[PDB]
Amino acid sequence: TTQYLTLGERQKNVDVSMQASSGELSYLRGDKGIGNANSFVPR
Amino acid sequence: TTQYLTLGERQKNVDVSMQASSGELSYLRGDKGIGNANSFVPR
Amino acid sequence: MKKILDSAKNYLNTHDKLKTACLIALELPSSSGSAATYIYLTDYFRDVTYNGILYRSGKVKSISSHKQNRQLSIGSLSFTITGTAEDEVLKLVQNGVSFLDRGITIHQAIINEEGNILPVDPDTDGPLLFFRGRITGGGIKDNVNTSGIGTSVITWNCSNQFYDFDRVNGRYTDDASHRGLEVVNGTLQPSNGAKRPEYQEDYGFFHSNKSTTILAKYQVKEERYKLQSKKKLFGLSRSYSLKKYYETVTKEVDLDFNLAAKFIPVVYGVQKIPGIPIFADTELNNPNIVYVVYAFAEGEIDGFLDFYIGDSPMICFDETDSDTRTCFGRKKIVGDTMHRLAAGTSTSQPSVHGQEYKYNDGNGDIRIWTFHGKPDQTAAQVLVDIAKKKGFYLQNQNGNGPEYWDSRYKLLDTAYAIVRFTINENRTEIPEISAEVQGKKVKVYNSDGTIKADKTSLNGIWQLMDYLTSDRYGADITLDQFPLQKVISEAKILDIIDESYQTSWQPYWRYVGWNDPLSENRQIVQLNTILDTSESVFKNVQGILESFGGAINNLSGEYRITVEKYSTNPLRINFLDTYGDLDLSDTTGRNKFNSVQASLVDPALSWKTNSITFYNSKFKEQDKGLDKKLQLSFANITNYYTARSYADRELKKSRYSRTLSFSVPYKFIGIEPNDPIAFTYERYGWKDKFFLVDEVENTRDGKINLVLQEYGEDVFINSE
Amino acid sequence: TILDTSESVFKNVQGILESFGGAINNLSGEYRITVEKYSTNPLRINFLDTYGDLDLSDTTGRNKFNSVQASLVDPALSWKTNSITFYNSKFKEQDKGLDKKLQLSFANITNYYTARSYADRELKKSRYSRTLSFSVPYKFIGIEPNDPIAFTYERYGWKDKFFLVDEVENTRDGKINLVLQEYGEDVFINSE
Repeated sequence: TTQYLTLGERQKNVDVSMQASSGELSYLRGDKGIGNANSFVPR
Repeated sequence: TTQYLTLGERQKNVDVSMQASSGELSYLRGDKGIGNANSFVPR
Repeated sequence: MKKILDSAKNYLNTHDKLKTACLIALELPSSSGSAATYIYLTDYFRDVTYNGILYRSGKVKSISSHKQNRQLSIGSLSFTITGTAEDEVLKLVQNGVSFLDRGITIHQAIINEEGNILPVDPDTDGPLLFFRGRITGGGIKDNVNTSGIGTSVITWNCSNQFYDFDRVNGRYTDDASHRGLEVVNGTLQPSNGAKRPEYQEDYGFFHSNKSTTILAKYQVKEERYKLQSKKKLFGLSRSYSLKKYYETVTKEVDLDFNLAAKFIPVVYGVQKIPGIPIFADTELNNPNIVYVVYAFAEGEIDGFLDFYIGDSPMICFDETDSDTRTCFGRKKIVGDTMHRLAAGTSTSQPSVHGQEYKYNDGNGDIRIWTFHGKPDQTAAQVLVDIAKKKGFYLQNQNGNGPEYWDSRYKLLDTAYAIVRFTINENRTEIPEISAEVQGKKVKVYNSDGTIKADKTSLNGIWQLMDYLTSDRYGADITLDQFPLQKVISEAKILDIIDESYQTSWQPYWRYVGWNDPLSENRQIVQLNTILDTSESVFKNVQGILESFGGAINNLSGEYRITVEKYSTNPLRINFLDTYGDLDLSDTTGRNKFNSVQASLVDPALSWKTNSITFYNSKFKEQDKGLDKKLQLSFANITNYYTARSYADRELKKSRYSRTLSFSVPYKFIGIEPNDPIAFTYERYGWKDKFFLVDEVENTRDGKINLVLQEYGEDVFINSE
Repeated sequence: TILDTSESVFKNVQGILESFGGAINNLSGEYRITVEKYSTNPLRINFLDTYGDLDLSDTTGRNKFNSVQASLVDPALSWKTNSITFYNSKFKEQDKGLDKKLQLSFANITNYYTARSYADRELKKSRYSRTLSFSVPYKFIGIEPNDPIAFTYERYGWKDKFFLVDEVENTRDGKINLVLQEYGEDVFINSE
């Protein structure tokens, strides 16, 4: 039915040299998406 | 079948004034034997 | 000590008037860094031409004194510039911040009677280097007093050669950093920041730092159609429902892969380290098969010894452990590595580069590929073949074609391991993986000239030398800044056979760095080091040196790695050579030590610290039973007996100690720290008493301040 | 802000001020609250007006910062703390990769973006720093701390260089001791 595979932990380091983006909010709050803290697609 | 009686905790203090012995390795790794850290018989 | 040319000694002895000049070469900030402009200065009354470089006179009023001791620290030097000069005042005021971290090289030059420079340094037949480092500050004091003479002094603050050790130089798993991509400003763009020119084409660390947390849907070829293995009890009755065979059926899998970017470590012995997952994925059709590639250590690695699957190693420690769970061979006495699985009942030996090990165990099966690091190694063939067939789910989900794991993903200089798990109802998840890896291959320099880098070494001196000569993960110090002979002699000193125990007393020989169960391997010091590159190289070097109590000093441009040791040819100093100032002080009461707490990881049990306390009963009785603990680093030592001998040696050495400080004329130039001094002074009753230089300070005037140290008899590592 | 009244009002005021890097001073019986802001009308001080003695010092090496840890509470996560780290990659590269974190009070801040902007602004501002100190006669009475100063000195390249007061001391003789503070360019909250 439903199965989940996990690995690692989200990295909370943020590089403020780059311009701000909503991907950071999505990543830092554990939203379901693909990407890093500096570039995150939230789906 | 099998019964165990337990008491105390092994003492990890070692007196380096006396010469080294294998009894120290046996005693410091939780081997089964009769003696102290400075003089241990490992069975 | 730094030997100087014989002619230099003859001139220094004969001539009583030395016209010393300090030559300063300073780096100006500027664009076109390859066109690095230097401003040369000297405090001599006339311009000095030295190797085609004209050092202009003036503008240099004073220079502070360089100081060093046996404990590694960032020495500081400050020199002044006349504040009445317009160029210097403008430079300091309006650019004094852009001057930070810019090189300065001060040379000490003796001028002949004909204005030529006396060739003191034998390595170049030139001057004797006095200082080298990078500016770290500024400051100008314009003091104006009415009815008088004003003052304008420019002060430049500098740090000595060791300021280059504040860098953190460690390969970082992120693709952008490893491949040398420029700091992204909007879109990406390649640059020339790669450590090696061949890294740019290495896409191995692709998919490194990303967090794919999605509710993926998979198509599993099972449980939808075709013959099913179910026969009813009745002869004729049959199960008409067709399933348990290959045919698509929807299935939601909530995968959560968080591959972060952690700094890769360096291992110099048999040590247990975790994995840094760089690539994660599962088969296109079966979610139960997951590929995860972990990064271990760096460089060419002797191989893996064993793998820890969720705290349960594949090999049982003893006879007793084998009953609790399935295992294969022992480690206590046979001490076999993982390579028994491929070659059953073989000898002990590390893993093989590009060889697969099928660790069959309860709860499922595990397939492991051991890819030892290598300067030039091909891509993971299995992963490339799978990618060509688009077998990876995340490959098809993202749409990537046969380039998802291309032949260009050749992880260079990284001992990564590919682990293929078979998720089942028993192994319901992917457990964190750790492995026991042998250290990096390390060069050992024989005295004759031949080298050998075919195996890792436990010697502290050679481990430090390797860490200090690698640009990609260490301090970029060229081998030509090291005295080979002295380093080799020190390495021999740290290889003295220790006779306090037998080789049969330590059963876990294979997992303490011993490559043979018979041959003599009772070295006096044995360091199994994990060099976590996350920390500053300064801290790593200090941690290595604290293991054997060595000391690194750089006076006169040569890097000296030395250890407190007896010498049969000490430098003889008589009190009448001193400036006559003398100061003998006693420190035994403060430095008396009679116990030490040793927290060392013992391989016999799953690698974990044992809080072991070493104490000397006699010393405690002399101390009136009072406890006095000296903080001693046991992080890099896994052999119990070497740790014990080190602790006892330090405790013995901490029983007699005096500090003797005096001064010496410029005749004795080149007294490095930790040098053997034979100080003779008949009034006290001293005839060539043996001391060791603890602190040496060089002054521009020539006065060489010293702080000698006195030790008890036969307390050194050399002889008893 | 949550102001736990159990703590001393001094501590609470300091905590509020640390959030936006302000400062409160009481000189001449006025409770002046001020922040490091750019000013287009500074007080003009010349070297000759100043007493003779001058002293310029550099503190950039000590105060270089390239990272900060932000234990900001997030309303999304049931008001639990997130350990969020802001670092400037370029500064770290200029710092030889060394980590230099500055203790920054992220309490009483719940908007993540404001916290990030505050962190980046502080990191940028902490890159250039000098401490210029001198003595001025009693004519210049009332120079509050954190006041804009336009110091001009021909011997240097300074013509109305912008400084900020950091420590004003008033004596009974009238001599006023100053300790200015030099900053980078356009690094202030008020600046563009």
